[PDB]
Amino acid sequence: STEYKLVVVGADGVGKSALTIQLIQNHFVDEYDPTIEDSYRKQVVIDGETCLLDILDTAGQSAMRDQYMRTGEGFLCVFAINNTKSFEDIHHYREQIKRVKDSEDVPMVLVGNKCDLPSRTVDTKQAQDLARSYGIPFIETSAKTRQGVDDAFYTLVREIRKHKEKMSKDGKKKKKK
Ligand SMILES: Nc1nc2c(ncn2[C@@H]2O[C@H](COP(=O)(O)OP(=O)(O)O)[C@@H](O)[C@H]2O)c(=O)[nH]1
Ligand SMILES: c1ccc2[nH]cnc2c1
Ligand SMILES: [Mg+2]
Repeated sequence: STEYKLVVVGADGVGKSALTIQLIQNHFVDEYDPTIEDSYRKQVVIDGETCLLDILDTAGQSAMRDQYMRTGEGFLCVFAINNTKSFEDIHHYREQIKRVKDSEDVPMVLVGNKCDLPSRTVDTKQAQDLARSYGIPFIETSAKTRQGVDDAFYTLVREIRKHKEKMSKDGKKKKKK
């Protein structure tokens, strides 16, 4: 019943596509194609509610980017736990989102992907601390094993819901419930 526009963002090679394909098709693509942008739809029930997920799997870091950022209601901000630059990139994606959507309050979830790998270069604590600073959830995932995949996406839907209710009551000006 309720539709949610989700946008998966992050540096090339962090597993944005693999995560999305795991959610939709339930298999791991060890393959690759970092250039194209796919979108997928999925009907799921979350907390007893029927959700239509419309997910954009981005490719890159323009007059295409701005539109999809305006369209998106929530953002899955993905880095890979063995890719320091991709973790650092999160700051820049967040700033870009807040600017395009002209808001300090945008539903987001921080996702640390590839947690199946050894010798991570980005510690769980540093990612947890960042998420705490932003006031957003942090979820660790492996698109390879499928661990945390549903949780990441469902958590983002829950964040969007909380924002919806927060907006109606706002901080001041109007109030509601
Ligand atoms: N070990 C491991 N490899 C992954 C994971 N997610 C993606 N990959 C691999 O990382 C490479 C890039 O993944 P891809 O989905 O194309 O990244 P994208 O550019 O962010 O969309 C591919 O070879 C994937 O098979 C993961 O969770 N664990
Ligand atoms: C943003 C979010 C989801 C989308 N699905 C198709 N285009 C999109 C843009
Ligand atoms: Mg991709």
